[PDB]
Amino acid sequence: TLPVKQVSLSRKTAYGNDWIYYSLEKGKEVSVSEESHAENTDWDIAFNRYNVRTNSGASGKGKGGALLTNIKDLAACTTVPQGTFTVDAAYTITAPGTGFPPPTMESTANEVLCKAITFAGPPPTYTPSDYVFIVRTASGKYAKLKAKSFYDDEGKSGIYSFEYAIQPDGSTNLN
Repeated sequence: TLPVKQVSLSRKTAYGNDWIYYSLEKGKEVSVSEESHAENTDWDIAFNRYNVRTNSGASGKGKGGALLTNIKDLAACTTVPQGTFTVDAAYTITAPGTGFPPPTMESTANEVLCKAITFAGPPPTYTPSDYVFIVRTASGKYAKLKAKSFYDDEGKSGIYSFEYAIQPDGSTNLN
């Protein structure tokens, strides 16, 4: 069976285009300039608050994308289900600065993975999806991924946690 990696991002992001770039293939945060991200295949997924990009569509030149499954157990996801992968397109994010309602800006992100964590409040509550997502990497490999938490170890919000397994052989076999 493929190994399952637990990931907690290294920091909370600012609002605006402060993205943490991650290689699912290599299992690490990667240095990727915001200026050049859309011409850079060193990243598979990227996080700004609980917004998520793939290396696809409006976000990048890769073969990336995402698919929501109706499977809840990562272990029970053994293959990529039938369905069209969603690629990245224009997405509204919180922008830097004072004011309520908060200032926003047009960015790019993935409609499927942006729902991997949902907010309700008060009190401020960040809820990971029960579901497995398929993530397609910049090279087009298939991974199975779940959101875990938006809370640090004190229970304060800002840190995106997830778990995934990646099939390095390029197949849709995710056992």
